[PDB]
Amino acid sequence: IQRRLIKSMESVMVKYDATVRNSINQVVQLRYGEDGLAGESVEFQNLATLK
Amino acid sequence: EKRLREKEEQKKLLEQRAQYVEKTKNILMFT
Amino acid sequence: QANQKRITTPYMTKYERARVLGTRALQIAMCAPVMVELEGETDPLLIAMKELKARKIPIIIRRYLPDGSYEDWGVDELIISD
Amino acid sequence: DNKKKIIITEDGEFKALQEWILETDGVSLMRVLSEKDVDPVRTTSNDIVEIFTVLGIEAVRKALERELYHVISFDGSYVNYRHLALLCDTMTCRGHLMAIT
Amino acid sequence: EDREVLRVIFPTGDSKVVLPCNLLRMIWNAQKIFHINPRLPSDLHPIKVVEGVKELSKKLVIVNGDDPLSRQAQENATLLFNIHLRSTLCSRRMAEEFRLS
Amino acid sequence: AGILFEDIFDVKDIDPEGKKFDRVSRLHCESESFKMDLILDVNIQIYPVDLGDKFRLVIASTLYEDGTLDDGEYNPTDDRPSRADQFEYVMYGKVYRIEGDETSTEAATRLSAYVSYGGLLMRLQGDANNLHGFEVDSRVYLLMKKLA
Amino acid sequence: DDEEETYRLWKIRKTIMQLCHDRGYLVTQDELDQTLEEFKAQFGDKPSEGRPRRTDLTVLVAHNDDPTDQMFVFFPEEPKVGIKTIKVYCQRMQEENITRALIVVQQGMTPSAKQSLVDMAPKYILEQFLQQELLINITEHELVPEHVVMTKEEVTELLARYKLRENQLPRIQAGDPVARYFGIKRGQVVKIIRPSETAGRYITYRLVQ
Repeated sequence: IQRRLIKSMESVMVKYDATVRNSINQVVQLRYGEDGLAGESVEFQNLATLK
Repeated sequence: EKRLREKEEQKKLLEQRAQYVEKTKNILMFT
Repeated sequence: QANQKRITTPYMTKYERARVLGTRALQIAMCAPVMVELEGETDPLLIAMKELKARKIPIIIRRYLPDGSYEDWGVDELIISD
Repeated sequence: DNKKKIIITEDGEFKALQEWILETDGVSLMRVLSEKDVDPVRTTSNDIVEIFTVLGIEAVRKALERELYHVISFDGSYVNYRHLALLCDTMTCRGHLMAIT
Repeated sequence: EDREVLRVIFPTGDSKVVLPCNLLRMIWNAQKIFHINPRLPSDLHPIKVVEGVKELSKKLVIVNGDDPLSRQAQENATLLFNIHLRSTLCSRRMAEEFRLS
Repeated sequence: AGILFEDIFDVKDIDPEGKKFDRVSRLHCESESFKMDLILDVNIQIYPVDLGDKFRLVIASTLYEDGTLDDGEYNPTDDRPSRADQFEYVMYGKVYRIEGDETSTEAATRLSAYVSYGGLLMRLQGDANNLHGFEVDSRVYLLMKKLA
Repeated sequence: DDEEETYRLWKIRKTIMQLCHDRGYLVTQDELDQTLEEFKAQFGDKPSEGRPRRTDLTVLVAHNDDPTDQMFVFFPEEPKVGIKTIKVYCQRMQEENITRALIVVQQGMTPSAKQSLVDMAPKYILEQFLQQELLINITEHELVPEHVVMTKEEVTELLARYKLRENQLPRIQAGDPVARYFGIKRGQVVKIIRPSETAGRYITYRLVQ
């Protein structure tokens, strides 16, 4: 399963126009994670006006 | 402004009536 | 592409920093002139990092866009974070 | 609360209504949705192929994200949503269900 | 309005979100860095809070461009964070909760 | 002087919740001159305290009898006159919280100063008149002496 | 046997009116939310004997932008619709000078009828729908996000903004349930607006194929 996932997504990359694209240059996401943010810097918080 | 918009709703409704009275003769000669 | 309007980020990416530092360190190791002053540094990597902190690395990063165009940024024009 | 009916009271608070729900052993989402007194808005399935056939590519994108999240988080684990989103976009960006095979 | 947008985004009342900047921790850091006294009246104008948060929101750019399509994509990219920011850096919370200078 | 608070307390209870730590004990005490409650963590191994004891507590900002700030650094080779000479148990901690019964419109009638002496916690709560010397993130000393 | 038949007819009509409204056709609010009892009053509650006959259920709407751009909705009586019925409907559309239609079949449609629906596309864009898939409006499902057919100007603006070709956008099949609901053909782009737990809102664009 790991090998299959890797070979399926290996060339998907964040481009300099900030879009996420595969080797064919097709657009997979207009911004990474729908927000264009890297996963190392984000963290858990609470929306104070929701509940 | 809401009154104007509801009046536009009424004018559109009568417009659809004014075209449905045409469409019923076509539906009549259809079958 | 209009250099007056470059759409890419004004920050140097971690990969740009890595490759620029490696490239400049190799250039220093191959007896290229150093752009900053030196106290006692003899390791090319330390000299390259000092040049990057001083914003005195004579390299241009050619960032390619998916459409095929490119944007040229001087290492001094980018924002160095780390 | 993940299967309860979460409404917003007139006072503005989230309230979890405790309601009856049915779990089937087979899937006819096409038919079950079109039944009287069956909710055609929240009724779903875990068979992503039927979701694709009945609701479409974006519906199966969302459902596939939900099912992968359920598989990952059932053991209490957590994975950043952008990874699931990227996997699910890879499987659905070409208009059909692209298996990872 | 942000409250209603969150209510349609999170139909279940789960306020746990994953966002870039831990605003409560940054507020705590500011309280301790500048030795904020929570018992004394503050010298922060609530209009300064409103204007500063608006300018900050303008400076946080995920999608670059003045065209309307880039404007809408920028709105969407930072929507949840800007809601968190406006509800955390609110003038009232900044006046009676955080009491920053 | 450098004294933020001074009073005589009477140990009314020791470890109501049970002994949590072996060498440390929590005292719930009350004074008579000011009617202030006190929760205090003390190293009973070196300074044992029995129920019903009576002691003088002095929260101070400094140990030097003359008004002179401290540097927070350990200087055992210090020959100045220190007020720790007049007390038996001395701790050094910092104020980490000041609660009160204040409302959105009214000030506080009663305050509650919380201090941590390297993890040994104290809560001194009572009238706000007696706790104006306490400010959060401020270093203080305990200066506690047993009396008969 | 009969109350459920009229219930199904009313539900199908409701989904059709919602569909036409979403495609941009002029639909009055009254018929957009028509109660079952009102449907019985206007059409009847005995479809089995012939009140209402499905031929009385035929809808004819007009586009908001162009009154001449009308569209039919036919409800054939036969479960399996044959090529002859398609020819009859095309003849009627020619007589009334209408160019778009929906055929809500009950059981299905013959292969010759489908091939007829496919070959004469440049003349009459007439679509095929099962009554089973009109008993629910799939766009109201929680899994289905908001789809919006973009105009050629909007698509050009999109490709110029992101500087990409149509083959680089993600795709949606022409036979997709939502693509068929919105009646969109190849070459059109659909804007999907969905809520995102990381960004709040996310707009993606899918090209029809």
